[PDB]
Amino acid sequence: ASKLPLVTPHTQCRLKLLKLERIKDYLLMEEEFIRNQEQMKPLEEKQEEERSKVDDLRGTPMSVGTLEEIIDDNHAIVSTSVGSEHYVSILSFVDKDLLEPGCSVLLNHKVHAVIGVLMDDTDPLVTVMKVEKAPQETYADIGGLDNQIQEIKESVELPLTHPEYYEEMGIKPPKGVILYGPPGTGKTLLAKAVANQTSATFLRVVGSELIQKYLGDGPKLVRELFRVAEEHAPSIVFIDEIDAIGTKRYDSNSGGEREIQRTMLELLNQLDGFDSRGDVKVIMATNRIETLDPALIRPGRIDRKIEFPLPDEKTKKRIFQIHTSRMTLADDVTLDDLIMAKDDLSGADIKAICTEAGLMALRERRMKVTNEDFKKSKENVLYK
Amino acid sequence: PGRIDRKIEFPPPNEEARLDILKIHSRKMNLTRGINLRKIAELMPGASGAEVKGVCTEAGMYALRERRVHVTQEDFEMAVAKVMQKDSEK
Amino acid sequence: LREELQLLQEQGSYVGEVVRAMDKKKVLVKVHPEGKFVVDVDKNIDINDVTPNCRVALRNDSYTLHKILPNKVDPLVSLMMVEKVPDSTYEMIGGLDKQIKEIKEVIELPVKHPELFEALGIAQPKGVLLYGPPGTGKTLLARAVAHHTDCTFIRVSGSELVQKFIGEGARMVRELFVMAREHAPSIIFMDE
Amino acid sequence: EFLHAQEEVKRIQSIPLVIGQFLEAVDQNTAIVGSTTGSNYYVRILSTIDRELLKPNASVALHKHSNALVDVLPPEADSSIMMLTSDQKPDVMYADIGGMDIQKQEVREAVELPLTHFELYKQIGIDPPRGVLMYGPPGCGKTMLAKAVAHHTTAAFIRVVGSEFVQKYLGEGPRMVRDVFRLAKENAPAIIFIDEIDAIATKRFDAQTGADREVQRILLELLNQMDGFDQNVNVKVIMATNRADTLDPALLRPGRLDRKIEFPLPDRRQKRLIFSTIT
Amino acid sequence: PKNPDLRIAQLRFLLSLPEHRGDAAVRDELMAAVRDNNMAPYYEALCKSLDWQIDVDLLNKMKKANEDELKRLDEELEDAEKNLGESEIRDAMMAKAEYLCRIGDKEGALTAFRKTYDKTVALGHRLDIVFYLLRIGLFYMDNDLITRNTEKAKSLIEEGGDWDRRNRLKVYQGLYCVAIRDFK
Amino acid sequence: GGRRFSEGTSADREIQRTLMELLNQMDGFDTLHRVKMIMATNRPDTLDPAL
Ligand SMILES: Nc1ncnc2c1ncn2[C@@H]1O[C@H](COP(=O)(O)OP(=O)(O)OP(=O)(O)O)[C@@H](O)[C@H]1O
Ligand SMILES: Nc1ncnc2c1ncn2[C@@H]1O[C@H](COP(=O)(O)OP(=O)(O)OP(=O)(O)O)[C@@H](O)[C@H]1O
Ligand SMILES: Nc1ncnc2c1ncn2[C@@H]1O[C@H](COP(=O)(O)OP(=O)(O)O)[C@@H](O)[C@H]1O
Ligand SMILES: [Mg+2]
Ligand SMILES: [Mg+2]
Repeated sequence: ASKLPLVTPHTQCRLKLLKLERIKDYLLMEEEFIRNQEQMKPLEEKQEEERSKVDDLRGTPMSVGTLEEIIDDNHAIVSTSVGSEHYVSILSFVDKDLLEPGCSVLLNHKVHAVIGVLMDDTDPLVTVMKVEKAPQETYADIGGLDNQIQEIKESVELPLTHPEYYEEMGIKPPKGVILYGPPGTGKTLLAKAVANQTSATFLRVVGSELIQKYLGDGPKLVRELFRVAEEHAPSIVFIDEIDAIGTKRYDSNSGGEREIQRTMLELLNQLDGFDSRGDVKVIMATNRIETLDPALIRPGRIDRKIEFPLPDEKTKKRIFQIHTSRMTLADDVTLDDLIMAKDDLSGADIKAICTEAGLMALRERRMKVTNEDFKKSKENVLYK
Repeated sequence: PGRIDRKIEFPPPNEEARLDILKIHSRKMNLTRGINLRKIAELMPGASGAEVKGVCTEAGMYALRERRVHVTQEDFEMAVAKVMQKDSEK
Repeated sequence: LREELQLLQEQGSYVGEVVRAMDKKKVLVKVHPEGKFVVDVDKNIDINDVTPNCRVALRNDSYTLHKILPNKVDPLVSLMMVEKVPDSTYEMIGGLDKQIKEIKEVIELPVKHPELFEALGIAQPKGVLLYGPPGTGKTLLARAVAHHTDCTFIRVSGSELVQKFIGEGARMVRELFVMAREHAPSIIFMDE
Repeated sequence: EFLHAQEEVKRIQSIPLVIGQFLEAVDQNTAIVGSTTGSNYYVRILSTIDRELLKPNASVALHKHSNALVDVLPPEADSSIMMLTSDQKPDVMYADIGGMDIQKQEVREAVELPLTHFELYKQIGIDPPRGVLMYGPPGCGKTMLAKAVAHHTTAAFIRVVGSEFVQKYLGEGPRMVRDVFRLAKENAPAIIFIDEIDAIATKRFDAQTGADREVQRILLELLNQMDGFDQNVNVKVIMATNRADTLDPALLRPGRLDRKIEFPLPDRRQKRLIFSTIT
Repeated sequence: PKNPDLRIAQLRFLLSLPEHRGDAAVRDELMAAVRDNNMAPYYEALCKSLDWQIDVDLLNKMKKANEDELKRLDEELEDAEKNLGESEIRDAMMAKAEYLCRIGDKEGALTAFRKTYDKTVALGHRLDIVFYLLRIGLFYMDNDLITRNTEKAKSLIEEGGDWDRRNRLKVYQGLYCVAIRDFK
Repeated sequence: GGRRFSEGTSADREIQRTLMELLNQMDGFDTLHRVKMIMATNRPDTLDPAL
């Protein structure tokens, strides 16, 4: 286990032949030395004799306690499950490295002495915020942007996959990325494509669910979000609809607007605190960009600012090609009449027409979609 | 428009639809032969589908307060005039 | 009969709650309000028979596993038992024939026949909005559709007696999904 | 020789006996009880007990050391007992309540008329109401009308104040709930009256204090125990409050509370009837 | 359907047992027999009747009409399963088994009623099936098959009030208790 | 005394239980006889209308 990290010839050289035949000697000499221990000092099996000596030391009732401090000369103050805490001693088979204050431990039943530590069963909010599998199709599903698709790879993907281009330039990659535009133009859609591609752990939270009902519970949730993001890996934090922290007021929140503010001051810390940050990228998305605090959008916390426009009439035709790809489209229809139906129909409007027109076919058990399906589709989707 | 897949409107019931709600709810009442529920459903000018059980459960109280064991057709028309009175209250 | 004068002098057995097992024939059991205990199992008990979140018997002198104690409740079951939705069916629907046809195309069909949309190549729908004046049967129609295709009809109201079965604090609402993806063909319902 | 040991086994029942409560049985002759020390146990039986005297929620007897089933008991509660009926009626007649023509008539139809004339509700089939919730502004005869019902009744009347379930010790309260309805079961076709449910049934909770974790377990008992009825027992629950805002709609579901009575404030027509009765 | 079906059973009594009165009863029953697709219940009633030598073309136009309703079930059972409702194969012929109860004998009824008895999850269709089992149990005088399903009827009414399913039911024991000599 | 609340903090949960015990022992199901009560306040603005 981690015996030798050197592989660098990568050929049929004598050096790769010599190095591993050196390691062949260090292994067998280690083997033949430790072989002579049980030959001259048998004295136990060592497979279970020292084990059953431990297993007869620690009792069959094994109470679970909780650390709260450590004094280094193998005794520490531990909390029982009731609340009455003790000052027991700590053993030597206890591998004194995984002991943090608050970690679950194993005590004795008689003298409550610290026998072992316990693996934590975590967590019912880490698994809430951690995206398990890749969501959907690739960047080829998007179509039409082609300018900001380059921009997001520039800040997130290319820093991860090619960490050579920045070093030869002697530079650090840009920190923050915000995505803004009219509603339904594909802000959330592009973040799915990043979650498709990347190898980093991907964390997602809506901006609406940052606000809480108890005092101080809001800023506590932000402090433990970036705790989780740092303690895994290179990671991506995606915050969606962050204008919703300020626009809507809810009566569940006990503090008024001056509790929203204290939540935003904690988030304003976590992006550009004085603590050593690490490898955590932040992606943010909104549609009301003029509402939120400009202290949060300054360079240093967010570097790249990406605007999404409404789809153009030659890029609209690309979108109809995408969402009507795998459907049995009857040749009655002409897509160009559907393009300029609304002068400013979003990309979300196109998928809303294409799905609803398919639902009109299943009312009549058909398999192909005719023209009058789309004729009564836009009456149903758009005009109400 | 991409968010909600289908929106469904529920109208208040008309004369043909106020009738069968009475028909399904009157299954567990003890009825008297010869009632003409069609006349009863026309007395309610479309309240909702919730006052129908508001009437038919209360029609048993009229037959109980005069100690009967069968619900008669004059108990319902006595019951409509009380439930639609609270329609005329606020 | 004479043995009962002697055997009843034996002390009682504790009852517990298995969280989950680990290596070398040991499990993790909590007692009433008493702390979590790491105990061993007896020879007459299989490990894979020990379900997580299942009661057991437990001796008290050595805390040895005794016998599996059955099936207490699901917390999803106790949640619906608190709310007591008025269980309905199609046979008590009065004059809503066109809405039943609409609600089946969105919910009933993409369970019994998910292949039928791949033949059209459109995404299967997810969300339904019902509207109209109050008292026109929004709840009974939604309860019936879950009843007739074997769905776990879950309604959330944002209460706090409900709260102790979802989680201890539930800083999100999204912790509801852990019970929901365990009763996989489920339906979430929300009031006004 | 068998009859010698047949009586010999009952030495275990002698004096120093503790009290638990039956929960269920695994099998023949072995069961699960919960002690009044709070902790549950997996216990053995004594064979002379008729098993078919068990489980509504049966108060049992347990050995003080070996802790197994010993004996089944007549029911019991400390709070309250049974409204001692001699010097306990608050002697208000119906005639003292002037100008309450709707509500005196309508509380009759849900409380004591299904108490006596039970079969008409069975024969017509109109599903008699399980409990009733009465409310309104303070000083409208909420407590007064309950006095007059408890004077002209023929059934047992159980009268509790709804701020006494919060005992100091843990588990006392949920025991205090479940033996009220057990006492309303064993005694009679009785009537439960609970006042100031705002002391128990609120909306917001907080699972960090302990004083609020207990109250959460208070409500889940009576919400459970009102579901343990089967239309056959004549146990009616009258409940009166001052603020209907601060109540959980989990408590107002059909099956638990279907009848709601407001006591509006009288204006002129019911006003002059009050002046006649008082003066 | 089984709703005009008891008058047939009285008219078969009107045919045979009045011995001299055997002419207008074999006319008006045949007025109902060789229409409305009746095939099975009258072969021996033809043997109790006269010759009626050419009934073969009278049968062939009706056993074909038996098949035409039979094959449109056979043209329904594959379209109702491709896009399934609530087992619309069964749900179609849960109404058309009572036709096949009238047209065929009990066998096409008994395997399709017990089929659709496991279909519906509310008793409002179940308990109407049981009334159909009772009414054929009177024609073939199945005095042992009525003993089962009457309890299986009566076990269903208690949830709900179901007085049109109870007061109608009291008529069926009333005509059965007077069929047997039990007048009190 | 207080008024009541729409239940802001967790402290005044169990004060209103202490308050509703007081209101019942005055005039609920008891001949409140020979027991007189005298109360004083600087401002009665913050008192429960049930009191
Ligand atoms: N340019 C586009 N190319 C392909 N699909 C698109 C495009 N724009 C929108 N869509 C479709 O619209 C749907 C919704 O897009 P998305 O929600 O990402 O827009 P949005 O701006 O994030 O919405 P909101 O403003 O509500 O957050 C997506 O499922 C996507 O399929
Ligand atoms: N006919 C009447 N109607 C209403 N109130 C009356 C009548 N006769 C007397 N009262 C007065 O109303 C007072 C209040 O009685 P009661 O306590 O039942 O009211 P309440 O609604 O319970 O008020 P609270 O809930 O605040 O105690 C009685 O003390 C009595 O003095
Ligand atoms: N169309 C209907 N058919 C039968 N009963 C109905 C109908 N509409 C309402 N009800 C009655 O209304 C009650 C259900 O309330 P509901 O109307 O579903 O609430 P909502 O206002 O949310 O729709 C049931 O008790 C039911 O008896
Ligand atoms: Mg979006
Ligand atoms: Mg009062």
